[PDB]
Amino acid sequence: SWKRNKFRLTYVAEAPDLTQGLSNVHKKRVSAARLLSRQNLQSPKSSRSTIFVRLHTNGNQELQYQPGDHLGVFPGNHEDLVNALIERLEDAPPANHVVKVEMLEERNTALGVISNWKDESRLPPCTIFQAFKYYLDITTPPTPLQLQQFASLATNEKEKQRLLVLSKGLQEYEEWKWGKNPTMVEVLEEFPSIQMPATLLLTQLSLLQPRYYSISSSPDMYPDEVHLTVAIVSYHTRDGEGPVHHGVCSSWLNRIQADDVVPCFVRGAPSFHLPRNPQVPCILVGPGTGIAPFRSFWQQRQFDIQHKGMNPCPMVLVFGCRQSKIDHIYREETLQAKNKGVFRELYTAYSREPDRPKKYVQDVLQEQLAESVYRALKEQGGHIYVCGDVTMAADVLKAIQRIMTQQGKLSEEDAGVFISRLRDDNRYHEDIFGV
Ligand SMILES: Cc1cc2nc3c(=O)[nH]c(=O)nc-3n(C[C@H](O)[C@H](O)[C@H](O)COP(=O)(O)OP(=O)(O)OC[C@H]3O[C@@H](n4cnc5c(N)ncnc54)[C@H](O)[C@@H]3O)c2cc1C
Ligand SMILES: NC(=O)c1ccc[n+]([C@@H]2O[C@H](COP(=O)([O-])OP(=O)(O)OC[C@H]3O[C@@H](n4cnc5c(N)ncnc54)[C@H](OP(=O)(O)O)[C@@H]3O)[C@@H](O)[C@H]2O)c1
Repeated sequence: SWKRNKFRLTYVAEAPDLTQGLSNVHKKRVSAARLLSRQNLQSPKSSRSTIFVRLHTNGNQELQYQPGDHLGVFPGNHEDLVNALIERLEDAPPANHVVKVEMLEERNTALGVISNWKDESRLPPCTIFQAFKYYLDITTPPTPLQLQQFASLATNEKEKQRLLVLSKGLQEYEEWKWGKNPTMVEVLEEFPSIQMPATLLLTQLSLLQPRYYSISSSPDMYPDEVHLTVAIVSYHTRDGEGPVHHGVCSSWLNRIQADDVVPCFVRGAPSFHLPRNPQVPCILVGPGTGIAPFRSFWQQRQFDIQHKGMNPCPMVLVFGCRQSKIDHIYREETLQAKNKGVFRELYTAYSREPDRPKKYVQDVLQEQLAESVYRALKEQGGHIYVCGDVTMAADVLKAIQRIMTQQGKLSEEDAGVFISRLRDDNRYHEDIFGV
């Protein structure tokens, strides 16, 4: 918690570089990758965007990965936002000097009570600008409790009262939060009478979390590179008259220039790797950006075939998107992979195709691949991988359970048990893109 005269900023001469600071803060080895290129994957006439990102690992062995793994990425908040926030600070040193945070530690029933300054040691030594851009979350709306604290900092009665109403965290708060999705700087601007101490924000804001992305490349096909498939998150606030808010990491990845440092790390996904046995059938289900890990899969299989002399069992891809002319990302690539024997068949379920009835990936599974799915999973030691949206994944599970009841001639209960065992045996895989 925070209180006046509890924290102070102190100038210091030494400071680690970004990747070291992040490593120290998050207690894990963060590495420095480089942006090689970025390309838009959807049609320019699309209302949305998905970008293809190519990163170079600088030959750093700590960034070794296998198809199916994830890459945690640390983005930077937008500078205009960082600058605007610093401008609303009450006692902020120029934001270009390296400082550390010290906290007045007081002790107990020690009869007189003894205070002692010492390093808080949350953030590493850095400038205020660097702290707000690379280490802290300045975008997540403040909690009712934070607004309560903000109320005691407002010098305008009317504003204090409003803040106090919101601090109740009920109807008024929900309306405010859900309608405005206010960033920290936005709150200070709505209530300009708030006297915001730099130390409060520097110690109370949460740490900026890394964002995970399913690696979209095979390490053999692209040595020293890591590819990502990123949906661009952008949204209108206040029903339309409010400003447009952009996802922090996706917008950052959409802004960086070639050579810019991208702090990241690999997080292995032991339960989302291709099978050790190349001869069993695999069915890949990944609509939209959910196709991401499967790009690493088809590149690896293509490489294994053409360079390792392997003859793996051809896989099946079940993709889905809105329209053939808008968001059918990686279309030509999957086509070429099929031509080289990686895939036996490709399927695409279009949901908003002009003059075409809506189709979801689960529809393809049930209407065109029911017997195939059943034979692969039950009789051929096969695997099924599902990647993407959480609701889609849940719906696909249901479709597979239905296939098991019909094709397998099982009761609801036993179909569920079978699927549960598939998960346990690591033959049913899920890569869900959670919030
Ligand atoms: C294991 C794992 C793998 C993943 N792989 C991928 C991948 O390969 N490709 C990919 O694109 N994503 C992937 N995701 C998502 C990714 O990690 C990020 O969560 C996503 O890119 C958004 O990050 P951001 O920083 O851009 O957004 P943030 O700034 O964190 O904001 C995201 C938040 O924006 C808010 N938001 C979005 N639209 C609206 C709206 N209309 N109204 C109000 N609020 C809104 C929500 O609160 C939302 O959760 C994965 C997630 C996990 C857990
Ligand atoms: N599509 C989603 O699953 C979903 C849900 C909430 C937010 N988002 C956001 O949209 C961006 C793109 O995500 P995305 O690439 O994963 O998805 P997406 O591009 O929005 O959608 C891909 C395909 O999945 C279909 N779909 C939607 N709900 C489904 C379900 N329950 N079962 C099967 N298919 C379903 C979509 O159809 P229709 O949309 O036409 O119905 C579309 O054809 C992200 O930024 C993400 O956070 C996506």
